Amino acid sequence: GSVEEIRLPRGGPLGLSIVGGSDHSSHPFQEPGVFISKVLPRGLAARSGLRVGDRILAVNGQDVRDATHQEAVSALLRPCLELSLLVRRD
Amino acid sequence: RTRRETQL
Ligand code: NA
Repeated sequence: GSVEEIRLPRGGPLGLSIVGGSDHSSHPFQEPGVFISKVLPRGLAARSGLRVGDRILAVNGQDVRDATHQEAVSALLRPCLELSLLVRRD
Repeated sequence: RTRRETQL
């Protein structure tokens, strides 16, 4: 498998899509956790190395393994210069 | 469950 920390520079859009949470279904993948369902090709996420499939373990150091969808969204939009995402791949 | 995708 693999684990990677991705640093995304940042207000405007991330160019990713998430599914999952402790409260919703990961319809594309009953796997628990928040998952990147989609990556805008040539978007911020895409370029920065993010990949469809990646499970989001943590946003700017906040454990979101067990996060709800809304909590993961909240954390992904908190204002910041550097958005740091720890993900698992494969 | 309910699927739910958020584009960001
Ligand atoms: Na805070």
